Amino acid sequence: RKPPKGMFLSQEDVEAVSANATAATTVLRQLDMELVSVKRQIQNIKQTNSALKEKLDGGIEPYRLPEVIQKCNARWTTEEQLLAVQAIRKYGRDFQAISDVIGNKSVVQVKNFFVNYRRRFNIDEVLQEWEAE
Amino acid sequence: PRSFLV
Amino acid sequence: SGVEGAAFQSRLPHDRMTSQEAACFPDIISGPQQTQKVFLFIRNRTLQLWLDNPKIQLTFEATLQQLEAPYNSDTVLVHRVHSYLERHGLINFGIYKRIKPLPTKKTGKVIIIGSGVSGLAAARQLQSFGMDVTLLEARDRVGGRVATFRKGNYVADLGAMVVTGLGGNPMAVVSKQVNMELAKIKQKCPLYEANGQAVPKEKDEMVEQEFNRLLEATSYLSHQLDFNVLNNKPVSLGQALEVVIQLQEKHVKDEQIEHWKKIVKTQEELKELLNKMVNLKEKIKELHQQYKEASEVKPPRDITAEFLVKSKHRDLTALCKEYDELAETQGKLEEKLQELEANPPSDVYLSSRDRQILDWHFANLEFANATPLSTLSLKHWDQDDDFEFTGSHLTVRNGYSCVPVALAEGLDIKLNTAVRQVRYTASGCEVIAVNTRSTSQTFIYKCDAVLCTLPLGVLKQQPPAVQFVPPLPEWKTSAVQRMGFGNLNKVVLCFDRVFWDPSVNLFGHVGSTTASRGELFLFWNLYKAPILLALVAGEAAGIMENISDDVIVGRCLAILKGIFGSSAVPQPKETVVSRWRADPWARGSYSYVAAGSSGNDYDLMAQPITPGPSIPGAPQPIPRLFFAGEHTIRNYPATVHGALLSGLREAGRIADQFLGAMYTL
Ligand SMILES: Cc1cc2nc3c(=O)[nH]c(=O)nc-3n(C[C@H](O)[C@H](O)[C@H](O)COP(=O)(O)OP(=O)(O)OC[C@H]3O[C@@H](n4cnc5c(N)ncnc54)[C@H](O)[C@@H]3O)c2cc1C
Repeated sequence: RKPPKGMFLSQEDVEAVSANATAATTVLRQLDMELVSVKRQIQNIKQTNSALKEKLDGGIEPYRLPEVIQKCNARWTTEEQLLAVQAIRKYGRDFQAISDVIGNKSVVQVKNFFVNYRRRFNIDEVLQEWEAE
Repeated sequence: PRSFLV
Repeated sequence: SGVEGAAFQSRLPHDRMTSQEAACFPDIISGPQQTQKVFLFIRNRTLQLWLDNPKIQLTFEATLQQLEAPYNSDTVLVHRVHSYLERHGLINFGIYKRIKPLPTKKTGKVIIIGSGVSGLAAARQLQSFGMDVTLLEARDRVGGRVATFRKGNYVADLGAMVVTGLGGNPMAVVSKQVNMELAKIKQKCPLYEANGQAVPKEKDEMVEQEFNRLLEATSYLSHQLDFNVLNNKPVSLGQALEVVIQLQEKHVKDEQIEHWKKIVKTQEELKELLNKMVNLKEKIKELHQQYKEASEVKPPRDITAEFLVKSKHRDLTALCKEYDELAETQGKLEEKLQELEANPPSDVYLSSRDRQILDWHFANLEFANATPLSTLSLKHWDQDDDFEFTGSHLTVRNGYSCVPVALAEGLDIKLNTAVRQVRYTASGCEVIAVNTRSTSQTFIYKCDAVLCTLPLGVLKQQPPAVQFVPPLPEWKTSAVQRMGFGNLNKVVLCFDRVFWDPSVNLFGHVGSTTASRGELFLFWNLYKAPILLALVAGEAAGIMENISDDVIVGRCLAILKGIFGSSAVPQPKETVVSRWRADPWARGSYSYVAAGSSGNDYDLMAQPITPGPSIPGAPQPIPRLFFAGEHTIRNYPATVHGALLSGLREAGRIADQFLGAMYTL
């Protein structure tokens, strides 16, 4: 029903190797060349990646900004309201980004702000101006 | 034949 | 066992009637199931009796004497059974004490060509049935392909050597009748490479395992895939082995290719990530400078200037978040590449050192079939498998010749008598022979029947060594050409001292090339005296025949020195080298199922020849020309027991023809 273990013999493979007088060595050469072709392609991309790794040397260490551990607040200072209006203009509906720009407002408070100061800060106009970009 | 196989 | 074991020992199913039995007892096998079981018991019990004591004749009287009810109630059934078993050499064959001294006068006359085992076996049977029998032997000795070298205390077989198990072997009976010293063969066979160094148990076991697996693979190719014809030519075993090896070398490459293909896919996936990381570290580098410039506007600042600082701060930490998640991915893929590159698939299928040790295993097979594997039939080379005996193989320690010589006792054997022509006609036969010494001194033999046990190689001779008048029919001659007759040689080395491992019966030698794998590839230590026996097989067998004894013994010592020490191997006192293909009375060693042949050809060979009538319009004549021999027995070819049985077979068929079958009624 099946070949022995560690022995590979498919109907197609037999026909391919016995197709002619030297189809045997032909098939084994095409795979010998395919192996060289793929082996040098490895070293090429290994060389390419080796160069790209040296350009990433140092990491992003001289570019990290320290942690600001500020605590959340309920009161909207005139300053914080103004930061918000500008954050909407630059980020749109991304409530997470806006929350980070302000620093002391939760993602839900940001959403509350959108409804609370809707008419006073013309948030409709501010959002449609954002869509123009 | 196979029989003689050492 | 008991009664059922006797049936097995006689190569018969204990609980079923054979085709031959159906012919002789058609009343029983077509009759009720009850009668059949009575028949079977009678048959089996009679066999047991003969087997339990094979050194005396078993008569009908003695048989009936030791039967129970209702098995001894029907005495004509018992008589029919006994006669049948006696006729076909199942009981009372070989060398036994005869109770009723031979019939006073003989009936019918048979000439038997050749006094090999098959000839001798048949002769004894025909004489047992009271017929005039004369054997014509070209050699100055009996036994033919059972040859035994004897000189001083040295005893070594140049021909047949091994009893291939006693379980169902007729030779088991013969060995109880003749003083045969049967010694078991120890399976272990240490190999030694060209240099003289032993092959480590690591390789030894894992090359042999591959060999056995390569064979099973060819069987799969043959039966399951039906790979049996290639460009009209029938596929050989050698062809199929090459095809299998190639496909195994192919798979090795297929594995390697898709392994490195796994590497490039990950390596090229890593390439894309590194580009993304470089482009992000570039934008981070820029964004930091912008945030820095924004913080140069010292407080107090208006809200847009404040927003700019806060904005660029958020934007930077967002891009720092991304880069760290990409450095996370980089670490995972970078070790996933150390994973795949750490465990590569197989480098090669077999090395040059491996392929040489595998060639020894091919040589072994080439010895067993006495032929290059390129000649064996893929489909049928092993067709006689199912009929192999049980038990360990043995060697005849006192020389195999002891058997033919024992069989030759009390028989009219004309030695040095080379049959030149066989003439057979409706009224009878004449055989024309000559004296091998003075070839002009001619003999003529008139007989009712000729039994031809000429070796297949002889029958193959071109131009014919024996002429048939009239010529043998197309169906017979085609069978002769189709069939394979192989070759295998032995080198006998007689020393004054045992320098080999006494507990090791046989040790191999691995040749340098495929072309010379058969050349002195195996050595036998079997005998009482210090004798080493070296085989020449495969393609090497035929070529070593054109080389002188000195050179052959040379290469033998060379090898043995390399294994045991260049000073531990003395000069051989006596040496013999067989040349079976050269031998005109053999023209080879034994038969093999050649590509384009089958087991059915062996049957064709056993089929007798019936001449045309003298007067046209006269009744269909009696069969006159009969064939026995190793090449006629489909289920036991190329062996002694096979020959033995073929002889018994024809003797039965001949006696049935000329003395009549009294047991069929
Ligand atoms: C090297 C070797 C090793 C073997 N080892 C084994 C083994 O281990 N086990 C095993 O079971 N079998 C073995 N065999 C096979 C076995 O020996 C034979 O199958 C068997 O002996 C053949 O018997 P036969 O009667 O059919 O042929 P033969 O024994 O050859 O009988 C035929 C006879 O006819 C004679 N003859 C030929 N031409 C003429 C003529 N023109 N006129 C008159 N007579 C003629 C021959 O001289 C010969 O005596 C081996 C064979 C060889 C060659």
